[PDB]
Amino acid sequence: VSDFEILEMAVRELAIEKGLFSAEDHRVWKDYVHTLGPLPAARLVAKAWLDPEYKKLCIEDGVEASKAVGVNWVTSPPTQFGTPSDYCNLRVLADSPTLKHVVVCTLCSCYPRPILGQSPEWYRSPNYRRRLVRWPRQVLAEFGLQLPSEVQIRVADSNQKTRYIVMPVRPEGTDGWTEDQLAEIVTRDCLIGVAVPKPGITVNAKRPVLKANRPV
Amino acid sequence: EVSDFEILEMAVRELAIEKGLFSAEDHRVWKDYVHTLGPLPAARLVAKAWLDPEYKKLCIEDGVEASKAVGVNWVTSPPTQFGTPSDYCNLRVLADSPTLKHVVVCTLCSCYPRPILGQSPEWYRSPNYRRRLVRWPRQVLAEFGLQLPSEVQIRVADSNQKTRYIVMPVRPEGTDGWTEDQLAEIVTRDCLIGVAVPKPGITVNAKRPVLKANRPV
Amino acid sequence: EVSDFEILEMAVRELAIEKGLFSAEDHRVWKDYVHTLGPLPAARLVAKAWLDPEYKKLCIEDGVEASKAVGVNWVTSPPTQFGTPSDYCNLRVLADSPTLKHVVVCTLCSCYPRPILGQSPEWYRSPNYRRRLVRWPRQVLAEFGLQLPSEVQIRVADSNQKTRYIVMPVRPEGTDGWTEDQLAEIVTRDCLIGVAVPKPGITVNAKRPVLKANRPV
Amino acid sequence: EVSDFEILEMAVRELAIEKGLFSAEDHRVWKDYVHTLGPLPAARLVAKAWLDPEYKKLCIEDGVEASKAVGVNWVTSPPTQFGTPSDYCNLRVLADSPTLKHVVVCTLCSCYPRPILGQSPEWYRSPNYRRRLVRWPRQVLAEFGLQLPSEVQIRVADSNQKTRYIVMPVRPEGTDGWTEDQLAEIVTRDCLIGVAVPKPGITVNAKRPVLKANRPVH
Amino acid sequence: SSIREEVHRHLGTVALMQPALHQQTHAPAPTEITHTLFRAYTRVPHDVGGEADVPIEYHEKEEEIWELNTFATCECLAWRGVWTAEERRRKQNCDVGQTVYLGMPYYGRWLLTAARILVDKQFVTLTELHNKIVEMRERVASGQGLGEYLPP
Amino acid sequence: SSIREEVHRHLGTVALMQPALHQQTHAPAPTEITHTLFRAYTRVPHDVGGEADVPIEYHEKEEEIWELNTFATCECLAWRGVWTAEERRRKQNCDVGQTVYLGMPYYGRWLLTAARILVDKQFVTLTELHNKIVEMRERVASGQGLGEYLPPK
Amino acid sequence: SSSIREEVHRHLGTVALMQPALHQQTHAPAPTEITHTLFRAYTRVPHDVGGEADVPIEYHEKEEEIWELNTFATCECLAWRGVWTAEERRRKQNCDVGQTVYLGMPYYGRWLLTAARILVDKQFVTLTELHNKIVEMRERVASGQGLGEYLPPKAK
Amino acid sequence: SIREEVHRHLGTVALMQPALHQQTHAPAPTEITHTLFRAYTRVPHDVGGEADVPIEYHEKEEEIWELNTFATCECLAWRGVWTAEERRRKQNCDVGQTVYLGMPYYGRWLLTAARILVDKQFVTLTELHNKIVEMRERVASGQGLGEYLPP
Amino acid sequence: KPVWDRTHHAKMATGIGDPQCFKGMAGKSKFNVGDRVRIKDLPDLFYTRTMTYTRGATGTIVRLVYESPAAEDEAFGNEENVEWFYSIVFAQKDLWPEYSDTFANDTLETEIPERYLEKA
Amino acid sequence: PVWDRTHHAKMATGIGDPQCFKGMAGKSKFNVGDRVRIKDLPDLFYTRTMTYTRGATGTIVRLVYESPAAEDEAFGNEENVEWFYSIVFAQKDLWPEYSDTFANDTLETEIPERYLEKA
Amino acid sequence: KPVWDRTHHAKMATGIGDPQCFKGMAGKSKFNVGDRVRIKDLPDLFYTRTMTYTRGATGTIVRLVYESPAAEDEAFGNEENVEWFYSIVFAQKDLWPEYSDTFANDTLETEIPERYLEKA
Amino acid sequence: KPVWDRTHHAKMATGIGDPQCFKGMAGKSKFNVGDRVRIKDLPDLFYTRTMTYTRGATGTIVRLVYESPAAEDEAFGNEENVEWFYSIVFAQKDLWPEYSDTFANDTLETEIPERYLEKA
Ligand SMILES: OC[C@H]1O[C@@H](O)[C@H](O)[C@@H](O)[C@@H]1O
Ligand SMILES: OC[C@H]1O[C@](O)(CO)[C@@H](O)[C@@H]1O
Ligand SMILES: OC[C@H]1O[C@](O)(CO)[C@@H](O)[C@@H]1O
Ligand SMILES: OC[C@H]1O[C@](O)(CO)[C@@H](O)[C@@H]1O
Ligand SMILES: [Co+3]
Ligand SMILES: [Co+3]
Ligand SMILES: [Co+3]
Ligand SMILES: [Co+3]
Repeated sequence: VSDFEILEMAVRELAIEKGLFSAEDHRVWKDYVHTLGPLPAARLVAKAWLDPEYKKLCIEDGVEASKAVGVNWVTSPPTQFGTPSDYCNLRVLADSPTLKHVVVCTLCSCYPRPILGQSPEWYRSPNYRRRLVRWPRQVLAEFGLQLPSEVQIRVADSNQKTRYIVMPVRPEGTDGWTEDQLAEIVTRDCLIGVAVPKPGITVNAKRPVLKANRPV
Repeated sequence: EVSDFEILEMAVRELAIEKGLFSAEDHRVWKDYVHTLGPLPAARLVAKAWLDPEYKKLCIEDGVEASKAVGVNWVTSPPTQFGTPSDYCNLRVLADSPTLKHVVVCTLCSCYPRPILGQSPEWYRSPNYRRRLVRWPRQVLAEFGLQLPSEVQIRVADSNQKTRYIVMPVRPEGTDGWTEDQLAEIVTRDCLIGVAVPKPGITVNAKRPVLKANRPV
Repeated sequence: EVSDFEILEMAVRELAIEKGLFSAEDHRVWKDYVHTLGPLPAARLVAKAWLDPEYKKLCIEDGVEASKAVGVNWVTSPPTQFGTPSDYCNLRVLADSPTLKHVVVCTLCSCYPRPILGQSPEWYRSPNYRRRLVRWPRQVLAEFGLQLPSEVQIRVADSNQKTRYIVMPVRPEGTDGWTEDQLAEIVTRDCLIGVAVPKPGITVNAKRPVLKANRPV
Repeated sequence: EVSDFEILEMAVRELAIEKGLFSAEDHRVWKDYVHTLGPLPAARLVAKAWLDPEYKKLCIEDGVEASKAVGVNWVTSPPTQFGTPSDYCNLRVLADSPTLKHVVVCTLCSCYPRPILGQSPEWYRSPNYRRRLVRWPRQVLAEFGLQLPSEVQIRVADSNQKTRYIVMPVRPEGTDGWTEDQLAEIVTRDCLIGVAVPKPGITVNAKRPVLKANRPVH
Repeated sequence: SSIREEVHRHLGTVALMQPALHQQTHAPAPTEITHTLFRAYTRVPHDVGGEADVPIEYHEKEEEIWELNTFATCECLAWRGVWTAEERRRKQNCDVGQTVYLGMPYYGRWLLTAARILVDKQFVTLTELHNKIVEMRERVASGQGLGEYLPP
Repeated sequence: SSIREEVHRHLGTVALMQPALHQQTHAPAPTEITHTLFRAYTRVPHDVGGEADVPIEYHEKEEEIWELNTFATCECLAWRGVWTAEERRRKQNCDVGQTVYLGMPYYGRWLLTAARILVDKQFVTLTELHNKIVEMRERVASGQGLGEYLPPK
Repeated sequence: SSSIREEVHRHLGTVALMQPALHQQTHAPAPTEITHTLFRAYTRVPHDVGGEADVPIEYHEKEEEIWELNTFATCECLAWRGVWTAEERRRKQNCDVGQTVYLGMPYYGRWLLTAARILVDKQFVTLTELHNKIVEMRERVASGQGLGEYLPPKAK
Repeated sequence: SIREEVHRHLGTVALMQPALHQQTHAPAPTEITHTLFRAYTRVPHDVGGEADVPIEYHEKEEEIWELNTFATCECLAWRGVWTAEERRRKQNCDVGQTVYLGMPYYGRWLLTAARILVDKQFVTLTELHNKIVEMRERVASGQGLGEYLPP
Repeated sequence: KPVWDRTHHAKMATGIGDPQCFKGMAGKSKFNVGDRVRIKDLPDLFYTRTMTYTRGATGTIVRLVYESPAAEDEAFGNEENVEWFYSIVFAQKDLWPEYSDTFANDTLETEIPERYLEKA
Repeated sequence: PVWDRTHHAKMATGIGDPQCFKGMAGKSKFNVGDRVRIKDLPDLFYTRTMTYTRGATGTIVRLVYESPAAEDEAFGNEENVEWFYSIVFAQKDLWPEYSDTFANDTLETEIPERYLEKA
Repeated sequence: KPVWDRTHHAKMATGIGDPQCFKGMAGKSKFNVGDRVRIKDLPDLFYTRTMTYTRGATGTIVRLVYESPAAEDEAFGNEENVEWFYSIVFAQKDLWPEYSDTFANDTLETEIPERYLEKA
Repeated sequence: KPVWDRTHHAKMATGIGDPQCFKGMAGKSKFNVGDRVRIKDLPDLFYTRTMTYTRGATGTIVRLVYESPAAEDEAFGNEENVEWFYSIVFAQKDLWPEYSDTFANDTLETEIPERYLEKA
């Protein structure tokens, strides 16, 4: 076992011994995290593409809009007051023919976990956090995304209590598609903003995967 | 304030002349030759190519022969009569098209088509440009303010042996009926390196910070 | 120009006083106390020990009690009436002999017997001294100009907990019949730290570079 | 299983021989010559000096001439018959005394009196020793376990040009009536460099860590 | 390609040899600290936006069981009132200091800080923490296992 | 001697060019942290005894007025129960972390830590400290003077 | 504010100096400490940097120093007159100078040092003549006599 | 053992010693002071007087290739390819600061022996490159390599 | 020994949320949507969530997002003061000197509490 | 959340530190003359028992006083008090390279009881 | 003792040029335009003008540019041997593992002497 | 191509030695045993065997060791000029500012060719 595993066990046992939180609390939180994923966010985008009134709601009040996909930022988490770290102020950023958003937390790794799941390893990297706000077009190009020079690329830095998800513009080639079909192409990367939805692409672009010493 | 470099420059030059390696006249002649260099002939070659498809074909196949039409003979224009020792005599003109856009670098140093283009920019000589352009050209070009469609082939030319290159950009819209002089005017040094494309109304390289010399001319 | 440190010092002191953590009088009183500190009492303790075998025994066994004889009561001399917060109340006097020579350091910081010796030297606080003395004492002492027979036990004392030390060097030759005042005069701060030994005629620490402050008193 | 260094050594040697720069016999002859070198002759020179005042004077004034008495001729002993190309022919013997003690280094590299002493120690060649000895000799010597009175003149000799040095330490106590062989036995390589002094009963350099080679001689 | 692999290892290795004027700092005097250096030393480590960096091929990383447990512990400590997430961020991304901030792993900092809040708010003494670490190591050494990390 | 001064400046300058294998660390994964590195990173910064270092010509240093004031402030805070000296040492010589520990001055750490205890024990809010710093800088810039450091103009 | 933005940018550049690293000084390591990877890296030809990672920098133009124009002319004249070919110059100038000088000194500084180098390596001048010429040149400057087009004489 | 871990730790923390690390990427002439000019242009073998730490000095067992390299260098001198002074200048100075301290003592002796063959044109660089390829192939084909590896 | 109130936050936020639980506590906002504001370079000792890259730059307020204690206070256990938070949009060219005119419309949006804002 | 700023002064005034903790550690586990080895206890966050002493054996030469361990005092925990010992180590036992020429050199420093085990 | 011939190059190249002066000295070219070739990783000790980033990569010959001594020889004053130089085009994805599929047509063109080439 | 004379050194030194083979080629020495001399800080570009730590210091000549070309010339194949070499003794305190007065008699002896010496 590693020094990290030894310390994790020590901290957890001490916290429980001192009654700070219980063994059941810890299991309750892990179970909650296990229920998280990018699907609710993708469904919100698909619904917005199919309902103009809902799209307006998404843009003006992300917290209220989130309820439509079953994620109540206040009552869904075990706390019943939103997760301690993600808070309760989701904002949905709507791309348009003249505007394209991409998100980062330069101070750390702030991410809309309740509606999107856990953050990618690269999103947490000092590298992404240093570069995206200053050279967004270059970083996006590395990710394989380029937009016209006149289009406004907006980088959103999640530094306070607001968390964001990007609502990309609906791509060509999806006429008559159902909500399920549309949601399927809105990947995690599209919701962060480093990729845009494309018919036929239903998973994040393949990238090197660094293996853990002891994963689940 | 005379620097160690100025002391050494003088020492080397005086010793070379004293030992008869090269003459005082040779040195003046080379400096004067370099003073005549610049981007105008290369810009004129591009304008002439845009204005004559047959000359353009010659430029693409035989840059050395084409260069003669703008007054730059790679063999006889230099004082040596065998081309400059460092730039050699094999100029190649790279023709951009709606599906191909070129940009040049010398990753090993600073190789540049001096006879037809003048001296290389400070940034062109930087370890930074030499490390990055060959690998992240779209990112570097974006920094310069140039973006091309993703389907367009961006080709980076690394000037590592005896060939020197100049880029012949695609003629921009808004120039119907223009004269050779008008067209040549918008083909800047940066366009000939490939970090910028010609635009009507733009007749000078994009403004950048200029680091001052301790003792310029 | 006032520095970032001076700005912050004032900010911290003003806030502490405004919040009633300590009074303006407290701060003055402490500065006054520090101003009265120096190496003279410790030097007198050594001289008295050299001149009185029974007092020397006391110094070695109970430094705190011995210190009272030179006017420094570790508990009551400081303004707190419970000893200084940082120097505590457990002074130990290390007695050199013909077979033992001590030198002191605080590898963890700069722990020093301030009540009886004054403020620590800049070099004593240095990461350099703190890294090297405990491992290469013979070499560090040699740099200071001090060398001892190879058979003599050099003992480095690391003041890491609540004990503070002063070194009682052996009385040097050439001081026959000297008064307490004469003997105390050659026991410098450096002798009390252990990087130097007392010598007739030498009444000041060895001269070394002095780094000037931007704004001293 | 063969290193880049071994690959290059072979390439250089074969190329040199192919081009007629030197022959395989030349190379074998040099390796054999070096293999015969050691500190014995220098130790014997010191012992002889301790027993003969006139020879000691010769050692101090003309090391090259003195070396001949112990069988090492700086000009004719090496295969070249013009001295080794790298050690030259100007040996100087530095005589310690009750008021003077010498220690040697080559701050620019590793210059050492190979003909009379053998190959240099790994540490003698280190940037560390070359940086520190000339400036903090007493501290460096103390690390080696040697200390001298503060009033004694410690002299560091930096072998930067064509002169090479060996140190003639003072004869220690406890050797009364000893023979030349007995005296030479305690003059180790370290004593001849100056980082140690001779002591009765000590006939080998002080033990220190030995870094092993990847492929030493079998 | 074995050659391409060697080429890429080479490009990464020469970076280690990039020349620099390396000035070690050993408790410089106040007169050696300019306002520029003062601001840089007293910076909050987590504020890196805008700093120059190179292009890296971004990778995903598989989650360690201990990372998932650390995350849950940190949120549970907040859920139950030991701290708010902001207190955690300040302690975890700033108080740890420049060296640990970039030298250790992301979750390593989360974990160290979880241990830290227990001690700073006196819920456990440092002695209890040190003793517990000894206990965990002994549990492993004696073959009694360690939670889901190592079976008995 | 101007030449000797240049020689000594040279010996000091070449140290900057000492070759090294310089590995920047950018939040490495747990798999890149060995036990040896874990112990080194989680070390208590003040524990330097035994570490190799070079010989330096030790110097004395004149005391800055602000250093004397900082020392008095730290002892007064302890005298009046805000902290014990051990709490100060832990915060000052260890909690500051490796970089600040050796990059900043001795008394700079004492002072930063005095400010730190005021905030950590909530005797002042960080906002009050930030505001006080702003006010102090304005005081200096206006010609109003700054204690014994600068007389009113 | 322009002054505030200037301090912000100075800050972003300054913190780079403090980037943590595992800094391993190398002091003539034994052969057993040299891997093939290290051997290839140490014996690399310095000028071959294409593909190495680097950061974005705001590219600048730089005015030409009189000494740089003179150095360039000297190097081409030496080649014109057969002292060397440009390839010999590149090899000596961009590679033989070694890693440290290659990136620590200026572009034209290397051109100039190498021009001095070819004079000595091909024995057109002895190192002694070069050292002596430098000493004499410095004296010219120090005396008030002036230095060609770099410094005029001090007058009356 | 605990002491072994203690000493490994003392050595490891040196890697973390804080510094103001200024990478140099072909600075302009205006960024080179006389002090830096002298430091960059000095000959690397001149280290006397530079500060360094105490190290526990060790002896080192000789590699067979080191013995051969030494013999090769002296034989090249014996036979007039160079004098020892020409070797020192090329070996301890021309190699440059980085290689001077980054590579091993005999590694420099060897690289320089190869260097003199090429610089004085006794062999072309192509012949040297070809010979290196030959040695590697001899090893790969099981033909051995002198006394370093039997067939 | 000090006692920590471990029930305060949950009692205040349960069923309401954070930052919803601070709603109305900041009083009247000093700025409005559309206002141009410059970021004050307030001291950043110990903690700040107003990035150095924004100091001294001017942007446009596009939304009053919510009310909350400033992180500078919340991170040290001080929640007595609540202030308005604003989402501000900056032109990239105003942050980075080298930004290209070719990408003339690019922007950066981030949140800053009222204490850091001053009318441009 | 209130801090008691009078506790220390009330306890130590007219007495001193560490005098104010006298008698609180009970019976000492070791005596002058005992050989003890330093246990390598975890040092996360804080310790005043130098890394250079871990695993080394020394001789107790004095029971200096009683006091809370610094590991506790530095975090505001003074409920437990233990004996502190001054220990002398032979330099050769700390530094592998120490010269036999200086065979009598030593290092003396203080360590609380928790770090000691009889050798 | 060594005497350097300072007139050789000028006498051979005057009125002709470099590399024109080496024309015809390489004999028949080993490869032709259109051929796919892989770059051999030849030893690079002391000097090379065949960038490390190209080693082991495969490209297409698009032009036989000229004949000349290899720089590896010319740089050391050895011009006895002359060989063909080729301009080769590499797909960026074949050089850099991380190159994006989005920019699938990007390339790099550079020159390499015959000695480094082998039929792919 | 240039021709290197590989027999010169051996023909000159065989049966005599180095530096013995240069004896008498320097003419009359400029200095003598006992003279105090200061070390000139001559340019060290490319090569020098007169350590930087000695520049500007004054020492005492204790021996005229031999005659030989200066290393600065010999290392570049130039042996036409021969000069006197001197062994010089420096007081350690004159080299290192920090040297302790306790070790008042310590010295450093090294060799320096005539070109670096000037009457003190
Ligand atoms: O006089 C010179 C001779 O001396 C003998 O001792 C050696 O064995 C011979 O190899 C050498 O030629
Ligand atoms: O209180 C104002 C809030 O209400 C909305 O306009 C509608 O729910 C939100 O987006 C905003 O945060
Ligand atoms: O400051 C660097 C150190 O090296 C010198 O400059 C030259 O030896 C010394 O005087 C100084 O102590
Ligand atoms: O001026 C120097 C340049 O580099 C930085 O300091 C750091 O990336 C920039 O903000 C600035 O523009
Ligand atoms: Co975050
Ligand atoms: Co080039
Ligand atoms: Co201390
Ligand atoms: Co040598």
